[PDB]
Amino acid sequence: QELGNANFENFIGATEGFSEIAYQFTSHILTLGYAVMLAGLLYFILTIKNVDKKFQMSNILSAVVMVSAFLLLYAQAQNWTSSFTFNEEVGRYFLDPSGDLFNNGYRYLNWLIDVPMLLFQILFVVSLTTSKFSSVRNQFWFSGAMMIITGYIGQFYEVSNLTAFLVWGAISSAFFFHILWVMKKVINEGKEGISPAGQKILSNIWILFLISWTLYPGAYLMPYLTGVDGFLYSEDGVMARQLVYTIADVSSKVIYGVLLGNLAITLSKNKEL
Amino acid sequence: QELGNANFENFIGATEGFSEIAYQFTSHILTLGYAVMLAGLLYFILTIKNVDKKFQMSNILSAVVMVSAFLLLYAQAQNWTSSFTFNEEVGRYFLDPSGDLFNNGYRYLNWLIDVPMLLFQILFVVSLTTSKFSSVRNQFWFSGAMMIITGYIGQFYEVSNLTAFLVWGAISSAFFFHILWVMKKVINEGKEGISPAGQKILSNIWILFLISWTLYPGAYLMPYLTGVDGFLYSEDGVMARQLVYTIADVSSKVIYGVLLGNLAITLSKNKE
Amino acid sequence: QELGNANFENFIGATEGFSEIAYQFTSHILTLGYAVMLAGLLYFILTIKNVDKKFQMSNILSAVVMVSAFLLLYAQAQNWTSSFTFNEEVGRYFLDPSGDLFNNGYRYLNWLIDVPMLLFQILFVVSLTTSKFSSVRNQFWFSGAMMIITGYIGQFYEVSNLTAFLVWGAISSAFFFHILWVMKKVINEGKEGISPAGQKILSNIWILFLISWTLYPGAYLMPYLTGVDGFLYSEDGVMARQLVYTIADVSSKVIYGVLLGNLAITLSKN
Amino acid sequence: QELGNANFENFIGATEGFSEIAYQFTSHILTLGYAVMLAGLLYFILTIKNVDKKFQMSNILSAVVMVSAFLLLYAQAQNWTSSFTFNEEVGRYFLDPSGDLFNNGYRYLNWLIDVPMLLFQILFVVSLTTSKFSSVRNQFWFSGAMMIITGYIGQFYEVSNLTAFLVWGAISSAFFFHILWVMKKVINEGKEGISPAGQKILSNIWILFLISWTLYPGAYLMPYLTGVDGFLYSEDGVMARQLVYTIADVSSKVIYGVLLGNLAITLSKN
Amino acid sequence: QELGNANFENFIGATEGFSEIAYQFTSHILTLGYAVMLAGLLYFILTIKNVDKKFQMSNILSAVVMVSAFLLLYAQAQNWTSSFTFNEEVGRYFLDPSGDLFNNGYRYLNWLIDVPMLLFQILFVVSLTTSKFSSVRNQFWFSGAMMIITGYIGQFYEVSNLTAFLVWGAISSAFFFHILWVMKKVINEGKEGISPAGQKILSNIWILFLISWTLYPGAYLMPYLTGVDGFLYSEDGVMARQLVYTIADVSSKVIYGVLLGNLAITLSKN
Ligand SMILES: CCCCCCCC/C=C\CCCCCCCC(=O)OC[C@H](O)CO
Ligand SMILES: CCCCCCCC/C=C\CCCCCCCC(=O)OC[C@H](O)CO
Ligand SMILES: CCCCCCCC/C=C\CCCCCCCC(=O)OC[C@H](O)CO
Ligand SMILES: CCCCCCCC/C=C\CCCCCCCC(=O)OC[C@H](O)CO
Ligand SMILES: CCCCCCCCO[C@@H]1O[C@H](CO)[C@@H](O)[C@H](O)[C@H]1O
Ligand SMILES: CCCCCCCCO[C@@H]1O[C@H](CO)[C@@H](O)[C@H](O)[C@H]1O
Ligand SMILES: CCCCCCCCO[C@@H]1O[C@H](CO)[C@@H](O)[C@H](O)[C@H]1O
Ligand SMILES: CCCCCCCCO[C@@H]1O[C@H](CO)[C@@H](O)[C@H](O)[C@H]1O
Ligand SMILES: CCCCCCCCO[C@@H]1O[C@H](CO)[C@@H](O)[C@H](O)[C@H]1O
Ligand code: NA
Ligand code: NA
Ligand code: NA
Ligand code: NA
Ligand code: NA
Ligand code: NA
Ligand code: NA
Ligand code: NA
Ligand code: NA
Ligand code: NA
Repeated sequence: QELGNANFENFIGATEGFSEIAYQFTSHILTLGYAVMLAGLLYFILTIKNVDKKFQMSNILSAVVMVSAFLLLYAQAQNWTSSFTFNEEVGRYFLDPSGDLFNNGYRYLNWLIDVPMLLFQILFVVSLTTSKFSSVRNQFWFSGAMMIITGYIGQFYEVSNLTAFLVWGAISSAFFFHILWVMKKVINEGKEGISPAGQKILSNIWILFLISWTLYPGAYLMPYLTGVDGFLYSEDGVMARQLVYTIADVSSKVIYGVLLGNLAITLSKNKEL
Repeated sequence: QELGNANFENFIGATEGFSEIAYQFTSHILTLGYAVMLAGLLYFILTIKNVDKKFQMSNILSAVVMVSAFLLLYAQAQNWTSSFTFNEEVGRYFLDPSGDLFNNGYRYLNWLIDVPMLLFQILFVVSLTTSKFSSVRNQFWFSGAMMIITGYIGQFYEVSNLTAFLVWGAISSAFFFHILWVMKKVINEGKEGISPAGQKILSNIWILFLISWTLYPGAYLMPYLTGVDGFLYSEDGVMARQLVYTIADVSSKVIYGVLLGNLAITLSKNKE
Repeated sequence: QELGNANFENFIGATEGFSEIAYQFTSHILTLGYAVMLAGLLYFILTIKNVDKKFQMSNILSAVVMVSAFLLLYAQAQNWTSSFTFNEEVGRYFLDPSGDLFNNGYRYLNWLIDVPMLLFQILFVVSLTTSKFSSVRNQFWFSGAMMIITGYIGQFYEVSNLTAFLVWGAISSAFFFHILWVMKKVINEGKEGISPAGQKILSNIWILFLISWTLYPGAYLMPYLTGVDGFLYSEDGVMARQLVYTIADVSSKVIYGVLLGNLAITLSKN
Repeated sequence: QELGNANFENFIGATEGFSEIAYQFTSHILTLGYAVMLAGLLYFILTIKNVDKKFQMSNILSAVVMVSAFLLLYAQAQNWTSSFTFNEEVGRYFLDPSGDLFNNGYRYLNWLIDVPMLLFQILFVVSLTTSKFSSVRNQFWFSGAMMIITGYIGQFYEVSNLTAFLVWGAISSAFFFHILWVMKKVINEGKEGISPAGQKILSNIWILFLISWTLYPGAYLMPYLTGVDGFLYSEDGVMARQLVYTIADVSSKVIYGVLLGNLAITLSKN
Repeated sequence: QELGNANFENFIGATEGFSEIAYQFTSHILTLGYAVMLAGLLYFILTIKNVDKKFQMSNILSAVVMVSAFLLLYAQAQNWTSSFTFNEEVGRYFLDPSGDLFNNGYRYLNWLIDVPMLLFQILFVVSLTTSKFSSVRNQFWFSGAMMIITGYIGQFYEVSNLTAFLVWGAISSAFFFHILWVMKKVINEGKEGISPAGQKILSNIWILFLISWTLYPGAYLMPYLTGVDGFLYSEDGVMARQLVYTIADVSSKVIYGVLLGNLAITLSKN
């Protein structure tokens, strides 16, 4: 059937269909995703007063990230369960286009508003030395937007046009490397003039940032990471992609936010942990 | 088929239908729209005590704007996904009237209650000099209501009666120019007697206000901005309209509210 | 088609159907209705500490009114969109009984719990002089309940039995006049011993109360206000009724609550 | 039609069906029910700081009761509208089993967690004299659980097996009388050593408790209170049962909680 | 019918179907489950300031557990009502695969994020003596994750492959015994140098932990606890499993959280 510029989940769903395990696991992991975001929202609000006033905007931005992450990852989960329906004759879940096609775009538009806030919020905890606040912020915001927008365009072609898919992905990757570059500077300058305890947390934040953010391009490419007609161009690749996206989102948003909160505590002139 | 006084989204949906990209993008952008409003709601509540008591009503009004914006833009998003259904034979999304026709009216009624609050809330941060509070408020509220009501009537005719569409739009535009006039005065008087930092933020507020508010009439006209049978009388114009409305709403409500909060901080005798 | 004791919206929907404008406008105005109630909820909670402790129960009761008004007016909005479905052949929205018949009863049961709270809450801002708190409260609550219950019964017959409709409406009106009487006394006693600023706000509250509460019996009668087969026995009367109910509910609940809050501020020593 | 161990609402719905008034009223009253619970939730949270710290646990338990009452009574309302669908040919609402059968069990499981908290919370406001806190609590919790569980079992048989229905109901009634006994002692001991104002509120709490709690067994028996093929074995009995359950739940949870809060205020040193 | 690697609920539903009591009870108990979690959420937020700052993280983690437990157990309840539909001809609820198959996986993924937080939060109330905080935490988190993941895999095979089901379950059990071991040490070290009041609560916490956590493997095996074609390989086993899971979740999360809060109060210098 004609699916056009649709995600590979739909092609698997329309041809092989999904086993009970593939369909249920994807539903469960996407549901856990939005559930963790609302739990995180509660954590960030309830811990605001654990740090000095000057650091509380970081807790607030974490909470702001959680609210939209809950809503968009809730929509993403419903998109999954609505798009694939059980066939009694074969006992597998097949594309049910009456529920609309499945698209990972809900997650991407969450990134569009989260990336700017996540990159911004560290600047409310650490102090820059040589770099200008305005300059770092503007670079984060510009490259952040371009990275997500170019990737959003690319993922529509992940089956229909592999060339467009890889070119847009490559452009996205360029902006990604720029952000890694700027964030590395921010971490280094942030370490200057703070306790060894604070410096250790910033080191952990850099590792978390590096691993969690790198998962995303991996999830982007997932279906083709085992080449043409590979193991991952299957329900196994669908499960893998949705697991990785969910791990990345929890790591880049919630764990990132917790570590920043712990940093703010060590830098706080009143409180301690 | 007979659609009557219906938005052009329905005519595109009933003839050409929407590609995966056009349908999914519109769904995504409308969903982002209501998600940003609920995120904004949290931001405005959590930052209330960042400014002196006298400024806190501005945070409160921002929050009030967010609550209804979330609800109305949520309804608007559901209206989209319910009104267009995938056709397996051609692989495009076509008008599914069992979900009702699509209408941008949910967004308009949000404007009706938001415009008065957005125009009002700046008067809790800045001090007027030459203008009377009651006079400015009454002009904002009267012209604000008339602008939205006349526009709301017009958009029903955007396909069925181009003349009614453009006349109501023109009347709406008149009230719009009046509001721009009054708000310009409010900004100028607000700058008088405050720190240069506060004056700079008010300058940014004026630019944001001018650009964000002008996007609306653009979105109103979107389908016809490339003339008869133009590039925008298509799924591309639908995508463009819903993107512009979403950008305008985020800018005029959330970013506006953040800048007013930042102004209140600079004017606050405790914070800096 | 047998509709029995059903609101006239269903009869219009089953015969003429609704134009795009009539259906969409009604959907939009009913949606705005519940949206304003949730916005009001936030306003009343966030402004609690703007008045002295003794006045804060009024903010609390406003908030209590908003919560149930949001839920009931949300249900009322869904009742509308579920009950009328687009017919592609004629391009109008017709009664779709699979969604149940439309009934204004959700709004009425909101009134049942709101009327007592709205009448009660002014007694936490103003001080009575010659009248006893308990006596005024008991009169408000008894007449308030009877007014809503008798009206609720009446509106089921607004098409099926014009006599029952008008008799129950008349009984309801009697209790309404009693409430107007008691509220007038409350306003007068409330004005005694407070600043001219406070007295002005109470005057505005009385005008708001009088206009907003009178809109309701108007919305009750709406379909027949232009007589048999008049202009209002149509989709135009449906639009008019739902607009008036929404204006009345916003005015009697939210604007009323804001004015009471502003009164509390002027009467506040802080 | 084979309905098995199903509530009588289904048998009425499957045979006579429900008139517009019977269906709409039941929908409205069940909706009001959950709407009042969420409004109550707001009231109990916003008034926590109106009493001394030692009494605030009572406000908290009221709020805890409201949250689950909202959710369960919301589910109960949706169960009603989903189970009965309009038939255009006769103009009545008939059992639509695609929506599942209607069962009052959502309300019962709410009782299971509410009864223990409602009986418990008064022990945070009044001081016992003869009785031990732990002992009264344990009696309330044990008899409360058995009362609801035995009743929950019984109501499944209210049509399929009148004997099982009446026996389980009788066992439930025994636990009910035990609770009335213990609560009476608690009220009496609570009156000892407090202001006459506090004693009057406790008297009102006892009357509210006695009337509101006795409504439940009445609603249990409702369909048969006019005997075989009586007036109440009808849509009129369905309306009556759902009205009584809603009045009882509002009274036993919200009004009870308000009176306890008012008692806590009179006993408060601040 | 071809169901593949599906839970036994689906096989009962596809063959015998469910009686009114079995279907309604399961719906009610699953609904109570998520309702208790949201009520618990309110309790934990409202009691945060009842303990010294250093203990408040325990209240916060209880609340965090409640939020996701509400959402996941809500999804689990909807999965039940969507998967089984009334058949009018036989009067039983049969598998309706248009609603997707029923899977207990929503509950398992709640465990995945809850187990780490529940094991973690006690370390914010008690003080270790001989054991290192980081070491206990890392063991809890590693074994906690492996226990849930291995169990999650196993339950997909509970009908399709009894060997895989029992082997994965056995591996899960190994990690379970490790956690019981570490938690026992934590309780013992926690008792050292604290008031008798604190020691009593920790004893109660250990009993609650031991009983509530052991319910889970019981619910895992439920269908086969009476052997092949036993009493429990039926709607009675489905009811039993969902009851036990709901009791376990309430006990391990809410009651556990309340006891930890009570411990924090006794250890609080205010
Ligand atoms: C063609 C369309 C016809 C439709 C007709 C639409 C009429 C305009 C509606 C409202 C204007 C609002 C007027 C603003 C004046 C408000 C007065 C005020 O602000 O008073 C506050 C008072 O001081 C506190 O007590
Ligand atoms: C059928 C025709 C309808 C006729 C229209 C009737 C209008 C007047 C109704 C009631 C007046 C008084 C009712 C009072 C109800 C008891 C409460 C009360 O007033 O008692 C105060 C108490 O003593 C604390 O001070
Ligand atoms: C407050 C905002 C409201 C805006 C919404 C407007 C809805 C119209 C409402 C009432 C119209 C009443 C008009 C009545 C005048 C005609 C009287 C008449 O024609 O005669 C009566 C009849 O013949 C004897 O049975
Ligand atoms: C293939 C079948 C064989 C598999 C059967 C599995 C049996 C598991 C038994 C015990 C778990 C003990 C696991 C050890 C936990 C290590 C925790 C950890 O990684 O953290 C280190 C911490 O610092 C402390 O030393
Ligand atoms: C850098 C990572 C990009 C790897 C590109 C691999 C190209 C895969 O090629 C594609 O494989 C699909 C799955 O088998 C097939 O359905 C397509 O026909 C084929 O074009
Ligand atoms: C200020 C912008 C308004 C200019 C109005 C342009 C006139 C548009 O003209 C309209 O274009 C539609 C789309 O092609 C056609 O379907 C209509 O038949 C035609 O009337
Ligand atoms: C106070 C206003 C009440 C006036 C009652 C006027 C009588 C209404 O008359 C009614 O009009 C309907 C619509 O045209 C007709 O369908 C009914 O048959 C007719 O009874
Ligand atoms: C305390 C009240 C107990 C009274 C129970 C006895 C009434 C049983 O009467 C029942 O009435 C039903 C409806 O009319 C019939 O369908 C049943 O056949 C009949 O048993
Ligand atoms: C508790 C761990 C041991 C349980 C193993 C018991 C063996 C169950 O055996 C199974 O019983 C099912 C139910 O009757 C049958 O349908 C299956 O065909 C049969 O393999
Ligand atoms: Na987000
Ligand atoms: Na599905
Ligand atoms: Na708004
Ligand atoms: Na759709
Ligand atoms: Na209300
Ligand atoms: Na509709
Ligand atoms: Na409850
Ligand atoms: Na229905
Ligand atoms: Na959880
Ligand atoms: Na069902």
